[PDB]
Amino acid sequence: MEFAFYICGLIAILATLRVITHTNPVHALLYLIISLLAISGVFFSLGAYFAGALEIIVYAGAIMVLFVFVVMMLNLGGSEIEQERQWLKPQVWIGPAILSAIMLVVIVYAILGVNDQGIDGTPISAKAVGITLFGPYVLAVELASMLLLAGLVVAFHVGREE
Amino acid sequence: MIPLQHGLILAAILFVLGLTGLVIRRNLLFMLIGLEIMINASALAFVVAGSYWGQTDGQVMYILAISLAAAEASIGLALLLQLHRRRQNLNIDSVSEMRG
Amino acid sequence: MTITPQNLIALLPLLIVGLTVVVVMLSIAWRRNHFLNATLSVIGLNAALVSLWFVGQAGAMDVTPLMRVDGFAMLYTGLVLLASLATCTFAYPWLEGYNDNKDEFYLLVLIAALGGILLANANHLASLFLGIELISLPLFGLVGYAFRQKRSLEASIKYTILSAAASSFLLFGMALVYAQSGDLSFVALGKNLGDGMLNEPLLLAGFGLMIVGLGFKLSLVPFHLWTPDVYQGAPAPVSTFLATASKIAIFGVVMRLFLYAPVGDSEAIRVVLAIIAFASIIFGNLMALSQTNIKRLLGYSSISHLGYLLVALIALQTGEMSMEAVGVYLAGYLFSSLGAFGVVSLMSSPYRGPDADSLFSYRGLFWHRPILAAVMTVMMLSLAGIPMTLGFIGKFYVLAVGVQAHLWWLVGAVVVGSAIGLYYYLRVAVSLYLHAPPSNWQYSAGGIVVLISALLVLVLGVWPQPLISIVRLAMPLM
Amino acid sequence: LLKRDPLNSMMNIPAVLSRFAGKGLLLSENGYLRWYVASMSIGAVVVLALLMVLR
Amino acid sequence: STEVIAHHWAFAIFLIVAIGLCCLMLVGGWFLGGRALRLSAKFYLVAMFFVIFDVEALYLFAWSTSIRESGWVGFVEAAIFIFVLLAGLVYLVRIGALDWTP
Ligand SMILES: CCCCCCCCCCCCCCCCCC(=O)OC[C@H](COP(=O)(O)OCCN)OC(=O)CCCCCCCCCCCCCCCCC
Ligand SMILES: CCCCCCCCCCCCCCCCCCCC
Repeated sequence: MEFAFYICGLIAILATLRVITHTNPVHALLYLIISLLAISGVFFSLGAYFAGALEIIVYAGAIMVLFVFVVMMLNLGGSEIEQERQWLKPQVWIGPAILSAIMLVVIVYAILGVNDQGIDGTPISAKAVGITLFGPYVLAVELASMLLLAGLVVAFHVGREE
Repeated sequence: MIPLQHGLILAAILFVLGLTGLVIRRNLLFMLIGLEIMINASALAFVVAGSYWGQTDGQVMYILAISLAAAEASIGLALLLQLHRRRQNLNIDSVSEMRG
Repeated sequence: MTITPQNLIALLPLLIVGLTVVVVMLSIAWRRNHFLNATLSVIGLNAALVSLWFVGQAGAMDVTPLMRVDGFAMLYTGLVLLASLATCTFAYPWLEGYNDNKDEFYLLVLIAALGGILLANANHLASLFLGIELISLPLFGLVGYAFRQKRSLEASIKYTILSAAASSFLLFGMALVYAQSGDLSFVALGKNLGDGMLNEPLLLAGFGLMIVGLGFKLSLVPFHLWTPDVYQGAPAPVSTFLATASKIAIFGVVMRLFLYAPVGDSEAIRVVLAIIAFASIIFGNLMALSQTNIKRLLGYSSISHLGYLLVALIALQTGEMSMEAVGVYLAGYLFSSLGAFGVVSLMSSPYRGPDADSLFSYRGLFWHRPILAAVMTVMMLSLAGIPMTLGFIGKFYVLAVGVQAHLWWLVGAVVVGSAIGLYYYLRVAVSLYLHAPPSNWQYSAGGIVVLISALLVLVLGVWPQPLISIVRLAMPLM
Repeated sequence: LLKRDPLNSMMNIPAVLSRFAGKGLLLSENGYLRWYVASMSIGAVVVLALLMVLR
Repeated sequence: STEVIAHHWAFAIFLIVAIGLCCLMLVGGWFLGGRALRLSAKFYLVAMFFVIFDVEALYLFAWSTSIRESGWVGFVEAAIFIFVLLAGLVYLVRIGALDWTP
């Protein structure tokens, strides 16, 4: 239980680290899909079965498919990207990495000072999630449908060819 | 038996890694990818927080989070396609027409 | 908690605007008609505005484990609906010159108004997040509505990337807050701490991350750099909506969150917000000294006015009229920004193609457009805190609120920023009258809207008692 | 010695300071989105550090 | 329980054996034997429609497993949800967004 959580967390961390330091867009998206699979494994180890199911159904099954669709539509051969190596020069990445590391230590210090009895890992089924979704969260569902409609309308208006 | 702090640390690590990818990458596509990593890390933190307390609130907020993430990815990819169609490049530093 | 018929009649503006969205979409799918779709949009928004009276008859209660309806929700829903109606009225003459499809604009305006109403009614972290994104995504559409134009596309890209980053920050902050507390209700954010340990590190860090997200959404320093570029690149009715409705709804939900959360009394959050408000006032006033563009100048004006709003926000737990001061200031700032950006939009309408510049050229506006120049200088004096204007009444309320809580650094910031704002606002108002070298009733409707806004500002600056009584009547739940 | 009104210049000094501060602050509005994201992260670091220090 | 850990072991063995079997047949195929246009935006529109309707589908997935517990109120809420979804689909169809050939 905890073994799967730790291994999948390490796999997701390594995959995201390889995502942010890669030049090939398709390789970056493949490592991103691997990180999404690992994060869904983390979800399944914590008992949030619906979270992992929607992570691989939608996040690794719709959004990343859309990203790969756009990448292969553009035919990105690394023009002025593969030949630049700009993010690998230390004068570019030393600053932001130091800043993100400082923020990480601040957030870690904040995290380590909270009450923690641990996670029992009892499986929260999709039945209870659907009960809460159409019970105390009706307006959340309806306005989330409204938000998805708004995003669909905007993306149609912007991404037309004419 | 898994600590909540370790899951929150994993979520924070993924969040700052996605933010670093958003900052240091000049490509708009890698900026959108880093944004996707950040919102997924926030959703992971919500799922860990919900599963610690034994509530469906974390999964409901994750559902809203991935609805927003899907819509935002669609919006950013539409804008990226418009940029690549009308400028033939994805240089985010070159698109700096108004300033000051 | 389930939904009763009383809960349904308390849900009237949300349901009315959503039904308007569905009806407008079905009308677009039937036949693309600009006039009919705009008429349906404004009729739906007016129906929500007049169903607010039935909501007020229904009383104040909690409608959801998420929403809460009281006079707070009434006032901010009315402000958001008025801003959306003015945005549609300014948008029609601008859209008359649009070669591409025009009917999606009103759909996006309606959905953003729905998000604003949800933010006004929000009593939950989930509702606050959903209202923020329901405001943001239609603004992504409206800012880059003229995506052929380079400025609008650049502003859309910048706004989308930065708002996605701020939404990730805000969601991570809510996640840390929920991990600390265990309940997502506004009142329960800190109820599990007592005897002087309110400053829990995880709760403080989470609230700081949502402070980062909301300070992006309210153009607060140092998350303010997007404001002049997004304000300039976006269309002028979009600039009107982004200046008024989004800021009003987000500041109203921030008011409700900081009023209801017990952790809002913590001193570290108040000191951080004091530093943010001080820097926001000083920076937004200083950075507009030498702006030849009206849109960037109004963006820095928005930064400074939101700094004044945050100054009124800090004394919420000490004073008694702080939320009343915020309401009066927000009504005055709504009318001021509505008049200013409406004059900008009426000069920028119709849309004269994407390859041609949208330059304002405000110098000598009186010699061909005297009424619009009079309105523009009235709103310029209103934004400066100059008396017999509603902006002065809001500034007086902010000053009294700061005086009550001994926040003298913020008061000195308000005075210095008022002097710098006086300089650039009077420069614009006097450049209106120097020397430099329509034909439909929608343009007349927009001119009537800006004239009514100017007359309202003048009357409620001379006689501010009815607005004060209305704002005091909008009493939330203790 | 006083025909140039030295006290007027002394009281006009804050106007020059305000103009210089505004010119210096306008350099942050360079129009670069990556700098905007970096400034947002800088503000997040500053806010979190201030909250951790003052807790 | 013995049954649940046995089932977890069986599922792990299934996954491992399937992946290793495909890897082993790839290795065997590699081992044996001697030697000697611009894409349109309609694909993006289709994929984006798939993404948006898949998220609305996930909401319906959550609803469908708890129809009995939600009662008629949940049926009403899902009716407004499905009506909004169908209005969006009709809007997409009627403007030619889902039509490939112009
Ligand atoms: C071995 C060294 C490394 C070798 C190379 C990498 C191989 C893959 C490593 C990651 C995936 C496997 C991790 C180990 C899982 C073993 C099974 C396990 O731990 O089950 C525990 C638990 C079973 O369910 P539960 O009811 O909680 O049981 C508690 C016991 N009373 O399980 C759960 O609750 C959920 C279990 C996890 C979720 C399902 C599996 C997800 C797999 C994600 C793979 C991602 C991609 C990896 C790519 C690697 C190569 C790049
Ligand atoms: C103090 C609050 C505001 C009061 C009204 C301020 C003035 C508004 C505009 C009225 C019309 C001005 C016309 C000026 C004409 C100047 C002509 C100069 C000729 C050399």
